[PDB]
Amino acid sequence: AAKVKLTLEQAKLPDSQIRSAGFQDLLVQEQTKVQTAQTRRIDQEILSAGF
Amino acid sequence: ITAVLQNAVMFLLQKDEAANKAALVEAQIKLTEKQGELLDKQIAQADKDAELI
Repeated sequence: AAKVKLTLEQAKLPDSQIRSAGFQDLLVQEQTKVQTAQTRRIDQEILSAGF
Repeated sequence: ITAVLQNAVMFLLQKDEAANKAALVEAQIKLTEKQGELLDKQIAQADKDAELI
């Protein structure tokens, strides 16, 4: 029965919690980082052209 | 004379160990009692174990 409770808790919390949190965080951070990288590339190109 | 001799010889060889055999059998009876009790515990244990899977 103790082992059963181990299984119950591990199934309930870890899988779904990690899925939701990791998916949302990774997607948002990846989109923001891609946009920031594009903006930095544009700014570096502008500075190089001015130079 | 000779028939009595033969019967006595038959008697002495088998006499002693028969009681020992009987006592061994009844000890095995008690042992089977305890095995049955353990299996009675076994069925309930497994039934409670059912849902872990």
